[PDB]
Amino acid sequence: KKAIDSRIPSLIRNGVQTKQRSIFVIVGDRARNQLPNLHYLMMSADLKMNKSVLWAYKKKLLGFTSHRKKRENKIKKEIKRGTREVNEMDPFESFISNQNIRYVYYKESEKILGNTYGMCILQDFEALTPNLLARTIETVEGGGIVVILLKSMSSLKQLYTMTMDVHARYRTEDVVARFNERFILSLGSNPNCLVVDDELNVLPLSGAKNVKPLPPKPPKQLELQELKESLEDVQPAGSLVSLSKTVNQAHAILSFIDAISEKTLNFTVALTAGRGRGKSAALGISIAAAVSHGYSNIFVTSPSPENLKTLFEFIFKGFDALGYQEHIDYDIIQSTNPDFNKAIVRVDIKRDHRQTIQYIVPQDHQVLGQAELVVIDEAAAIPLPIVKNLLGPYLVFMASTINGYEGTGRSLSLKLIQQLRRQLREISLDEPIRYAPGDPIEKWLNKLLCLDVTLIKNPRFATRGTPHPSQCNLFVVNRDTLFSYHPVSENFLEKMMALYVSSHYKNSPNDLQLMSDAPAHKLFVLLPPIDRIPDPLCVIQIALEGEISKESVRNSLSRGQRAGGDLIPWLISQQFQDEEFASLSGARIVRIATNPEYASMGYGSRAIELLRDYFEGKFTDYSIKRVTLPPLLLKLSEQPPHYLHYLGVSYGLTQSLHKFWKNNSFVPVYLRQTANDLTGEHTCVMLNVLEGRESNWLVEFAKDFRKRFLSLLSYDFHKFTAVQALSVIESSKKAQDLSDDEKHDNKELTRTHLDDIFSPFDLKRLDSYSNNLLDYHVIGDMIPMLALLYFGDKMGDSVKLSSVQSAILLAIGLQRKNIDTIAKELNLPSNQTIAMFAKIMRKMSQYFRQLL
Amino acid sequence: APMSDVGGVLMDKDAVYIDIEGEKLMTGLQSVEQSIAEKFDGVGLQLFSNGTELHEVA
RNA sequence: GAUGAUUCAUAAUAACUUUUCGAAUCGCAUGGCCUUGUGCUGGCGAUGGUUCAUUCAAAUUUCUGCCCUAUCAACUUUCGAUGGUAGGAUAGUGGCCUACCAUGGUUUCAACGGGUAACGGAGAGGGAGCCUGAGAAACGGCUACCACAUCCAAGGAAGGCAGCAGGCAAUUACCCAAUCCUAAUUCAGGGAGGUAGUAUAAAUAACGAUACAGGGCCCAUUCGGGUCUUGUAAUUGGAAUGAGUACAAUGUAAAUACCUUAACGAGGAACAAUUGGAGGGCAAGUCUGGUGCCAG
RNA sequence: AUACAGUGAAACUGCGAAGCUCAUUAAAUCAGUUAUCGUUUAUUUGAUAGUUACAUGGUAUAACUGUGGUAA
Repeated sequence: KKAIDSRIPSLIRNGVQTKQRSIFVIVGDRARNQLPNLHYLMMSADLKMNKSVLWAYKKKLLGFTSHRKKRENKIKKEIKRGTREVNEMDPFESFISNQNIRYVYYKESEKILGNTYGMCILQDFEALTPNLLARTIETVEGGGIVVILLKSMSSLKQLYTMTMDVHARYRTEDVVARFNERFILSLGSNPNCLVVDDELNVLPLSGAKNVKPLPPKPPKQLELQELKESLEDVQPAGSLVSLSKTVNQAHAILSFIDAISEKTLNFTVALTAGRGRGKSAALGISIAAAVSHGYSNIFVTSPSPENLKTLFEFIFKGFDALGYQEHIDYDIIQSTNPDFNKAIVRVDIKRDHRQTIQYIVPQDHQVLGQAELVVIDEAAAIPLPIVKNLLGPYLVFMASTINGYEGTGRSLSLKLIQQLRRQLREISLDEPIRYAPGDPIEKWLNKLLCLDVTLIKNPRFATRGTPHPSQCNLFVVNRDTLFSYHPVSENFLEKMMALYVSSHYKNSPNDLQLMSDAPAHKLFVLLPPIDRIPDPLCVIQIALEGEISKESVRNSLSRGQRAGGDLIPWLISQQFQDEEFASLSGARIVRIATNPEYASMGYGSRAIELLRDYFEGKFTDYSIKRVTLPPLLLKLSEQPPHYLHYLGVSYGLTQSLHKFWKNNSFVPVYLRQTANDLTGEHTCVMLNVLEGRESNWLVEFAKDFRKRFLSLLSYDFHKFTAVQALSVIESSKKAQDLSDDEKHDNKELTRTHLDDIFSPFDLKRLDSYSNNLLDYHVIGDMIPMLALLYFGDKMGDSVKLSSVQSAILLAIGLQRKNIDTIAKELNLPSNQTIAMFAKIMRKMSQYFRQLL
Repeated sequence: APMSDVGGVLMDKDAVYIDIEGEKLMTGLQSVEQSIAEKFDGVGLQLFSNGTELHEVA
């Protein structure tokens, strides 16, 4: 009978009383045997806590199987053999048998997102990845407990080196694993994290060193019980508000009820919240409210109907609160499509009058003309153009997640709000429904993953003015220092991820791992001129891809697992099959981030320019001790650059970014026909060659791409505007201007070639329409060929046209659009478009006569 | 059974009684005195190669 | 040649066959010869193999074998009923089945039908099909269905318990020894099998001595009469032994038990059986009724 | 024991696996008997086959070694 140190129970009771979470870091091979004893302490503290337990593991369970029959057979064989007594079970076996444990692979964390668990266990520390820490921690219940089992022997040395000195980091014999070495030191900062051994003795590395038992026993509940009591008589509000779990969540329903009561069809209500705050519960309750109110045609849209299972489930609960009864008052229709996995698509309601809730794909906005209410769940995942089409003359409910799932950058939500500034009503849910507000672990998880980091406007720049681009200087960021928690580093780290998240469309939690452990990635920051923590203005992430990475890949195959991939060499290889490009050493700019407020001031363009100079050599050990910290930033001259053959960028093709890269002397090489589902935008790879190195192969790629883009413009790129397509054509043509060599040149059309493509009968048609003796529809056959030669440059110098006319001729020929369609895009009358075109082919008819 | 010991855990008053080179590290870890946050205070980083060590952010 | 009887046994000829079989196997011993080569020639067994007979069985099969019955007189051809010929199936005979052909077969000598103290033959969740073996349409296995029902990460997997034994509650523990049964077998096994577990005759006493007392009893509605060694609610002495306390052997596969048998074991022999009935009597006691001191 | 040679897990071969509960049936159950020249028959018993070889192949794999999937 060994007494536990009083800290372990007191933390558990304090968390239960305050409804706060707690972490326990168990180190030892017998770590599993303590888990039953810890769980007994939770249920003893309060019997109302959820008894379901979440077990997470990578591949194998620690010494047991989750199959009931396999164990009892093993137990029965052991009893029969005489190794074990007939009735003797150890506590660990009894723990697993009686309680409800959910065994989940690390890969399949999407499944556990919805369910609530009282306790979470993470089996393996080495395989911990940021999404798996955000996802699993959120699935515990308030007063619940998270346990990480640091059983791996190598980790124990990593623990030892940290405790003896914070400076030196243990390093085994290319993955450096700073995040996991970064994962440990934050646990010490947390007040509610306690690190323990297999004998239940407290290791002093924990932050929970001075935990004392709180006296026996919240304001938010008081503000909630009074609200529910006041509204009991007011149906349907009373029954529906009763389903509310928090003060803010109830207010969101009331505001939704107000919008439902106002009956204004030009009203948009925006709900913004973090994950787990109860948005889908709020929406489902309100849909029940509108359905009780009298709305007939209720519409629901989301990227997939599967995500709506929570939203529909709470509709039926709100239905239950309102007296709605299945198979009498309403009917449920499930999908017949195997892809949707029997997801609920439509609910038909029959009392009073026939009312319908139905799911519609975001693309199919045409059916919404009869819509009285559309609820857009997870609007962050839908492309911006599509949601714009979904904003019709009807009541709109919009829910967007901030730092939940993939979601979107915060600024993107702000840009959407700026567009709405149609009457706009904004609602925010800040109170979580799962636990007590201000829980240390959520703040701990946010600081570790930097999910809650926010960009801040700095007065200092305003007082001194925006730095002129030439004054700023790019500096290399040492990654070892950045991920070390020295308090200056974190504020420096946060400012980077603040710029990281805001700029680009979509950013996953696992990204914070990627730049940390992977060696090929390097961080560059366009710091302001030196004259306090330096505040970034532009940050660039590079990935070294090419022959340099082969040595790491060969090491990666040696261990038996291949890490990552060289996307550009594979992308260029599959399309064109050039062996040499794979051999060429190159760099990919994974992401370039600039402050949205300071956009268009040229900070991003200069950083690329200075980046280009550094790898060109125009400016010509910081590793930590391996079982005093080196500088946080390193100047360009201080570190030699690696020999590179090209600079590559991969991005969704949009007009703004394409011009940005176009102005930076990059040349496009490939464009994906299949638009990305999340953005509806086509990925483009666009390449730049450095001076002093061969450039012929870029030119050859660019020429093939133009013939690529011209022909494929009809298949799937018809959606692109004619002006956008021209810019892609012209940017590739800049590549020809890069090459002063005349070895490769276009060929003029011959008379023999002309006779084959067009018969003399056609040339009579070409002449007559110029004389106006024909209708336009007759010459329709000619147009696609005419576009191919002109943009293929077969006619040559003789025939030239304006940018507007190139857009017109490009489009009918290759976008394939009708003339009246061109009138709208170019903001020209249809008659003028026809008149301008008639002049275009008059030049061409004159040209063919000249050659003849 | 609250009062009785179930499994290996016995609870009385506010105290709980339970029956129960790597070893060298654990004992060394147990004997650590300073908290991490206290060790955290002492450490300075260099923001630049020749810059002064900045300890706490203002 | 054989039987009562054969196209039976057997032999021969001409062909046929998804033409069979006619030791490329194992243990122990190393003898007799010589032509010294490990040359020739070899002893006892095991496991295999064709056919016949024998044996263990099996399947059809002849004739006989105690109920009342007509208030059960026709039954059978009713998807063969009686028989013939040819074929299919079959270890085989055979309407067992199939094609043609004849209208037959039992019955008042009781056909057919009914009742019965005719306990005086079937399945393994329910129907269908199939597989092995000398022997099964297998309490084995497989497939499709019809339902039951278990688990799961809900992607699938698996079951015959839809059992058994009980109540309106301990079926368990020890063995193949005894008689038998199956096997690469003396030796191994058998919940076959065996062993154990949970109304009848005795005892509670038998025998002496002393002391002290005059009363004991029978019969009689009546009055009374008849008769003699009686009472102890007294003291006292030495013997016998059973239940129990149990050392052993025997017993038995072992063990329990039985039989036998050392030591101890009784005066309140307290080592303390019950059941029912009939009468009393007692207070400074209690209640009730009356004609003292009574009556209930 | 210089093929091995005692014992011997596993695996391949060989042999054998053939009490209960419901219903009920008049010589169709069963008992006695006859025949099988109309028949199958493991096993027991006795008989019975003169019609590269100083020893052929994997046209062969288990057990076994090692690599993995799966909640199982």
